[PDB]
Amino acid sequence: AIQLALDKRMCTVPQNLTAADVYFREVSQMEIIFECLVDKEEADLESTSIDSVEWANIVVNVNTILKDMLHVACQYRQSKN
Amino acid sequence: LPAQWIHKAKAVRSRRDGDKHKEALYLLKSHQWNQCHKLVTRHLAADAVINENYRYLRGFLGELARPEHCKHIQDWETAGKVYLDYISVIEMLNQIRQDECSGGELEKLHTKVMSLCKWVELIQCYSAKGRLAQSEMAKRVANILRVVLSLQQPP
Amino acid sequence: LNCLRLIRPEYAWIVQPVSGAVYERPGASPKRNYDGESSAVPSSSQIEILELRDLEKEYVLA
Repeated sequence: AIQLALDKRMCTVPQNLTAADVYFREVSQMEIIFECLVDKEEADLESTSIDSVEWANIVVNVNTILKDMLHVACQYRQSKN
Repeated sequence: LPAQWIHKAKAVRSRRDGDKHKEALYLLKSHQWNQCHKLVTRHLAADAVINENYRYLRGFLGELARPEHCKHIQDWETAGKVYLDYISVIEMLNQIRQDECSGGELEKLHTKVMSLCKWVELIQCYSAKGRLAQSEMAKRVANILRVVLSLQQPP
Repeated sequence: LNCLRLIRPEYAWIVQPVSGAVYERPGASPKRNYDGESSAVPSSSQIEILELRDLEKEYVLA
């Protein structure tokens, strides 16, 4: 998702920096990663067939991650209001 | 003393006690073909065809196939070299599998399978166990026939 | 039992099925059981055929 968002963002990466480093530097546009994840999600789930545990595991992972960012943003906002 | 006598000892002792590794060899040497039938066919044929351990079995069928034996044997052709040719067919198919292009061997296999498809069912079913043997034999020969017909198709 | 004692004697036997290969809630992990734990398995490399008398004894048990 990081590299896909980098492609969609067409921002250069210095060799001293890395892809994740550049993405994490300009925090203004990190939102691209969620829909990149989602696109990869349907791409994989089209292929996923029956008798697949990753079929649910991937969704579990993404659910936890997104809930966690919403969680941390909410708590920081509430604490620092 | 010739081991002839010793292996007669082992032959009767196994006739009484049941050690296949010895009855097979020694009865074959002693020209006991009907008994070798009612042992190998009854037990080992089914065992090996079910369990895919055909090495020892092919050894015994080869030693059975001896024409010096065969001239005194009756109906070795009827079942024995029958199973033996099935072994030849599957093994040279595996040869074909390790190969990529051999038409002058695919045609041999095709002639062999056409010949065997009409000789599979004449025997077997001495019992329900014979029925099982015949069923597996016919199913495998049909599978091999469809395989060879599919592989002998133009690209 | 009924299905088979219907039949003529040629089909009078059935192979014993192979052990395992069951789970619940389709699309799940390959192994699921309610009565678990084991220390050995019946021979599945060598299969067996099940006949009227065998089936009669199993029914008698049941």
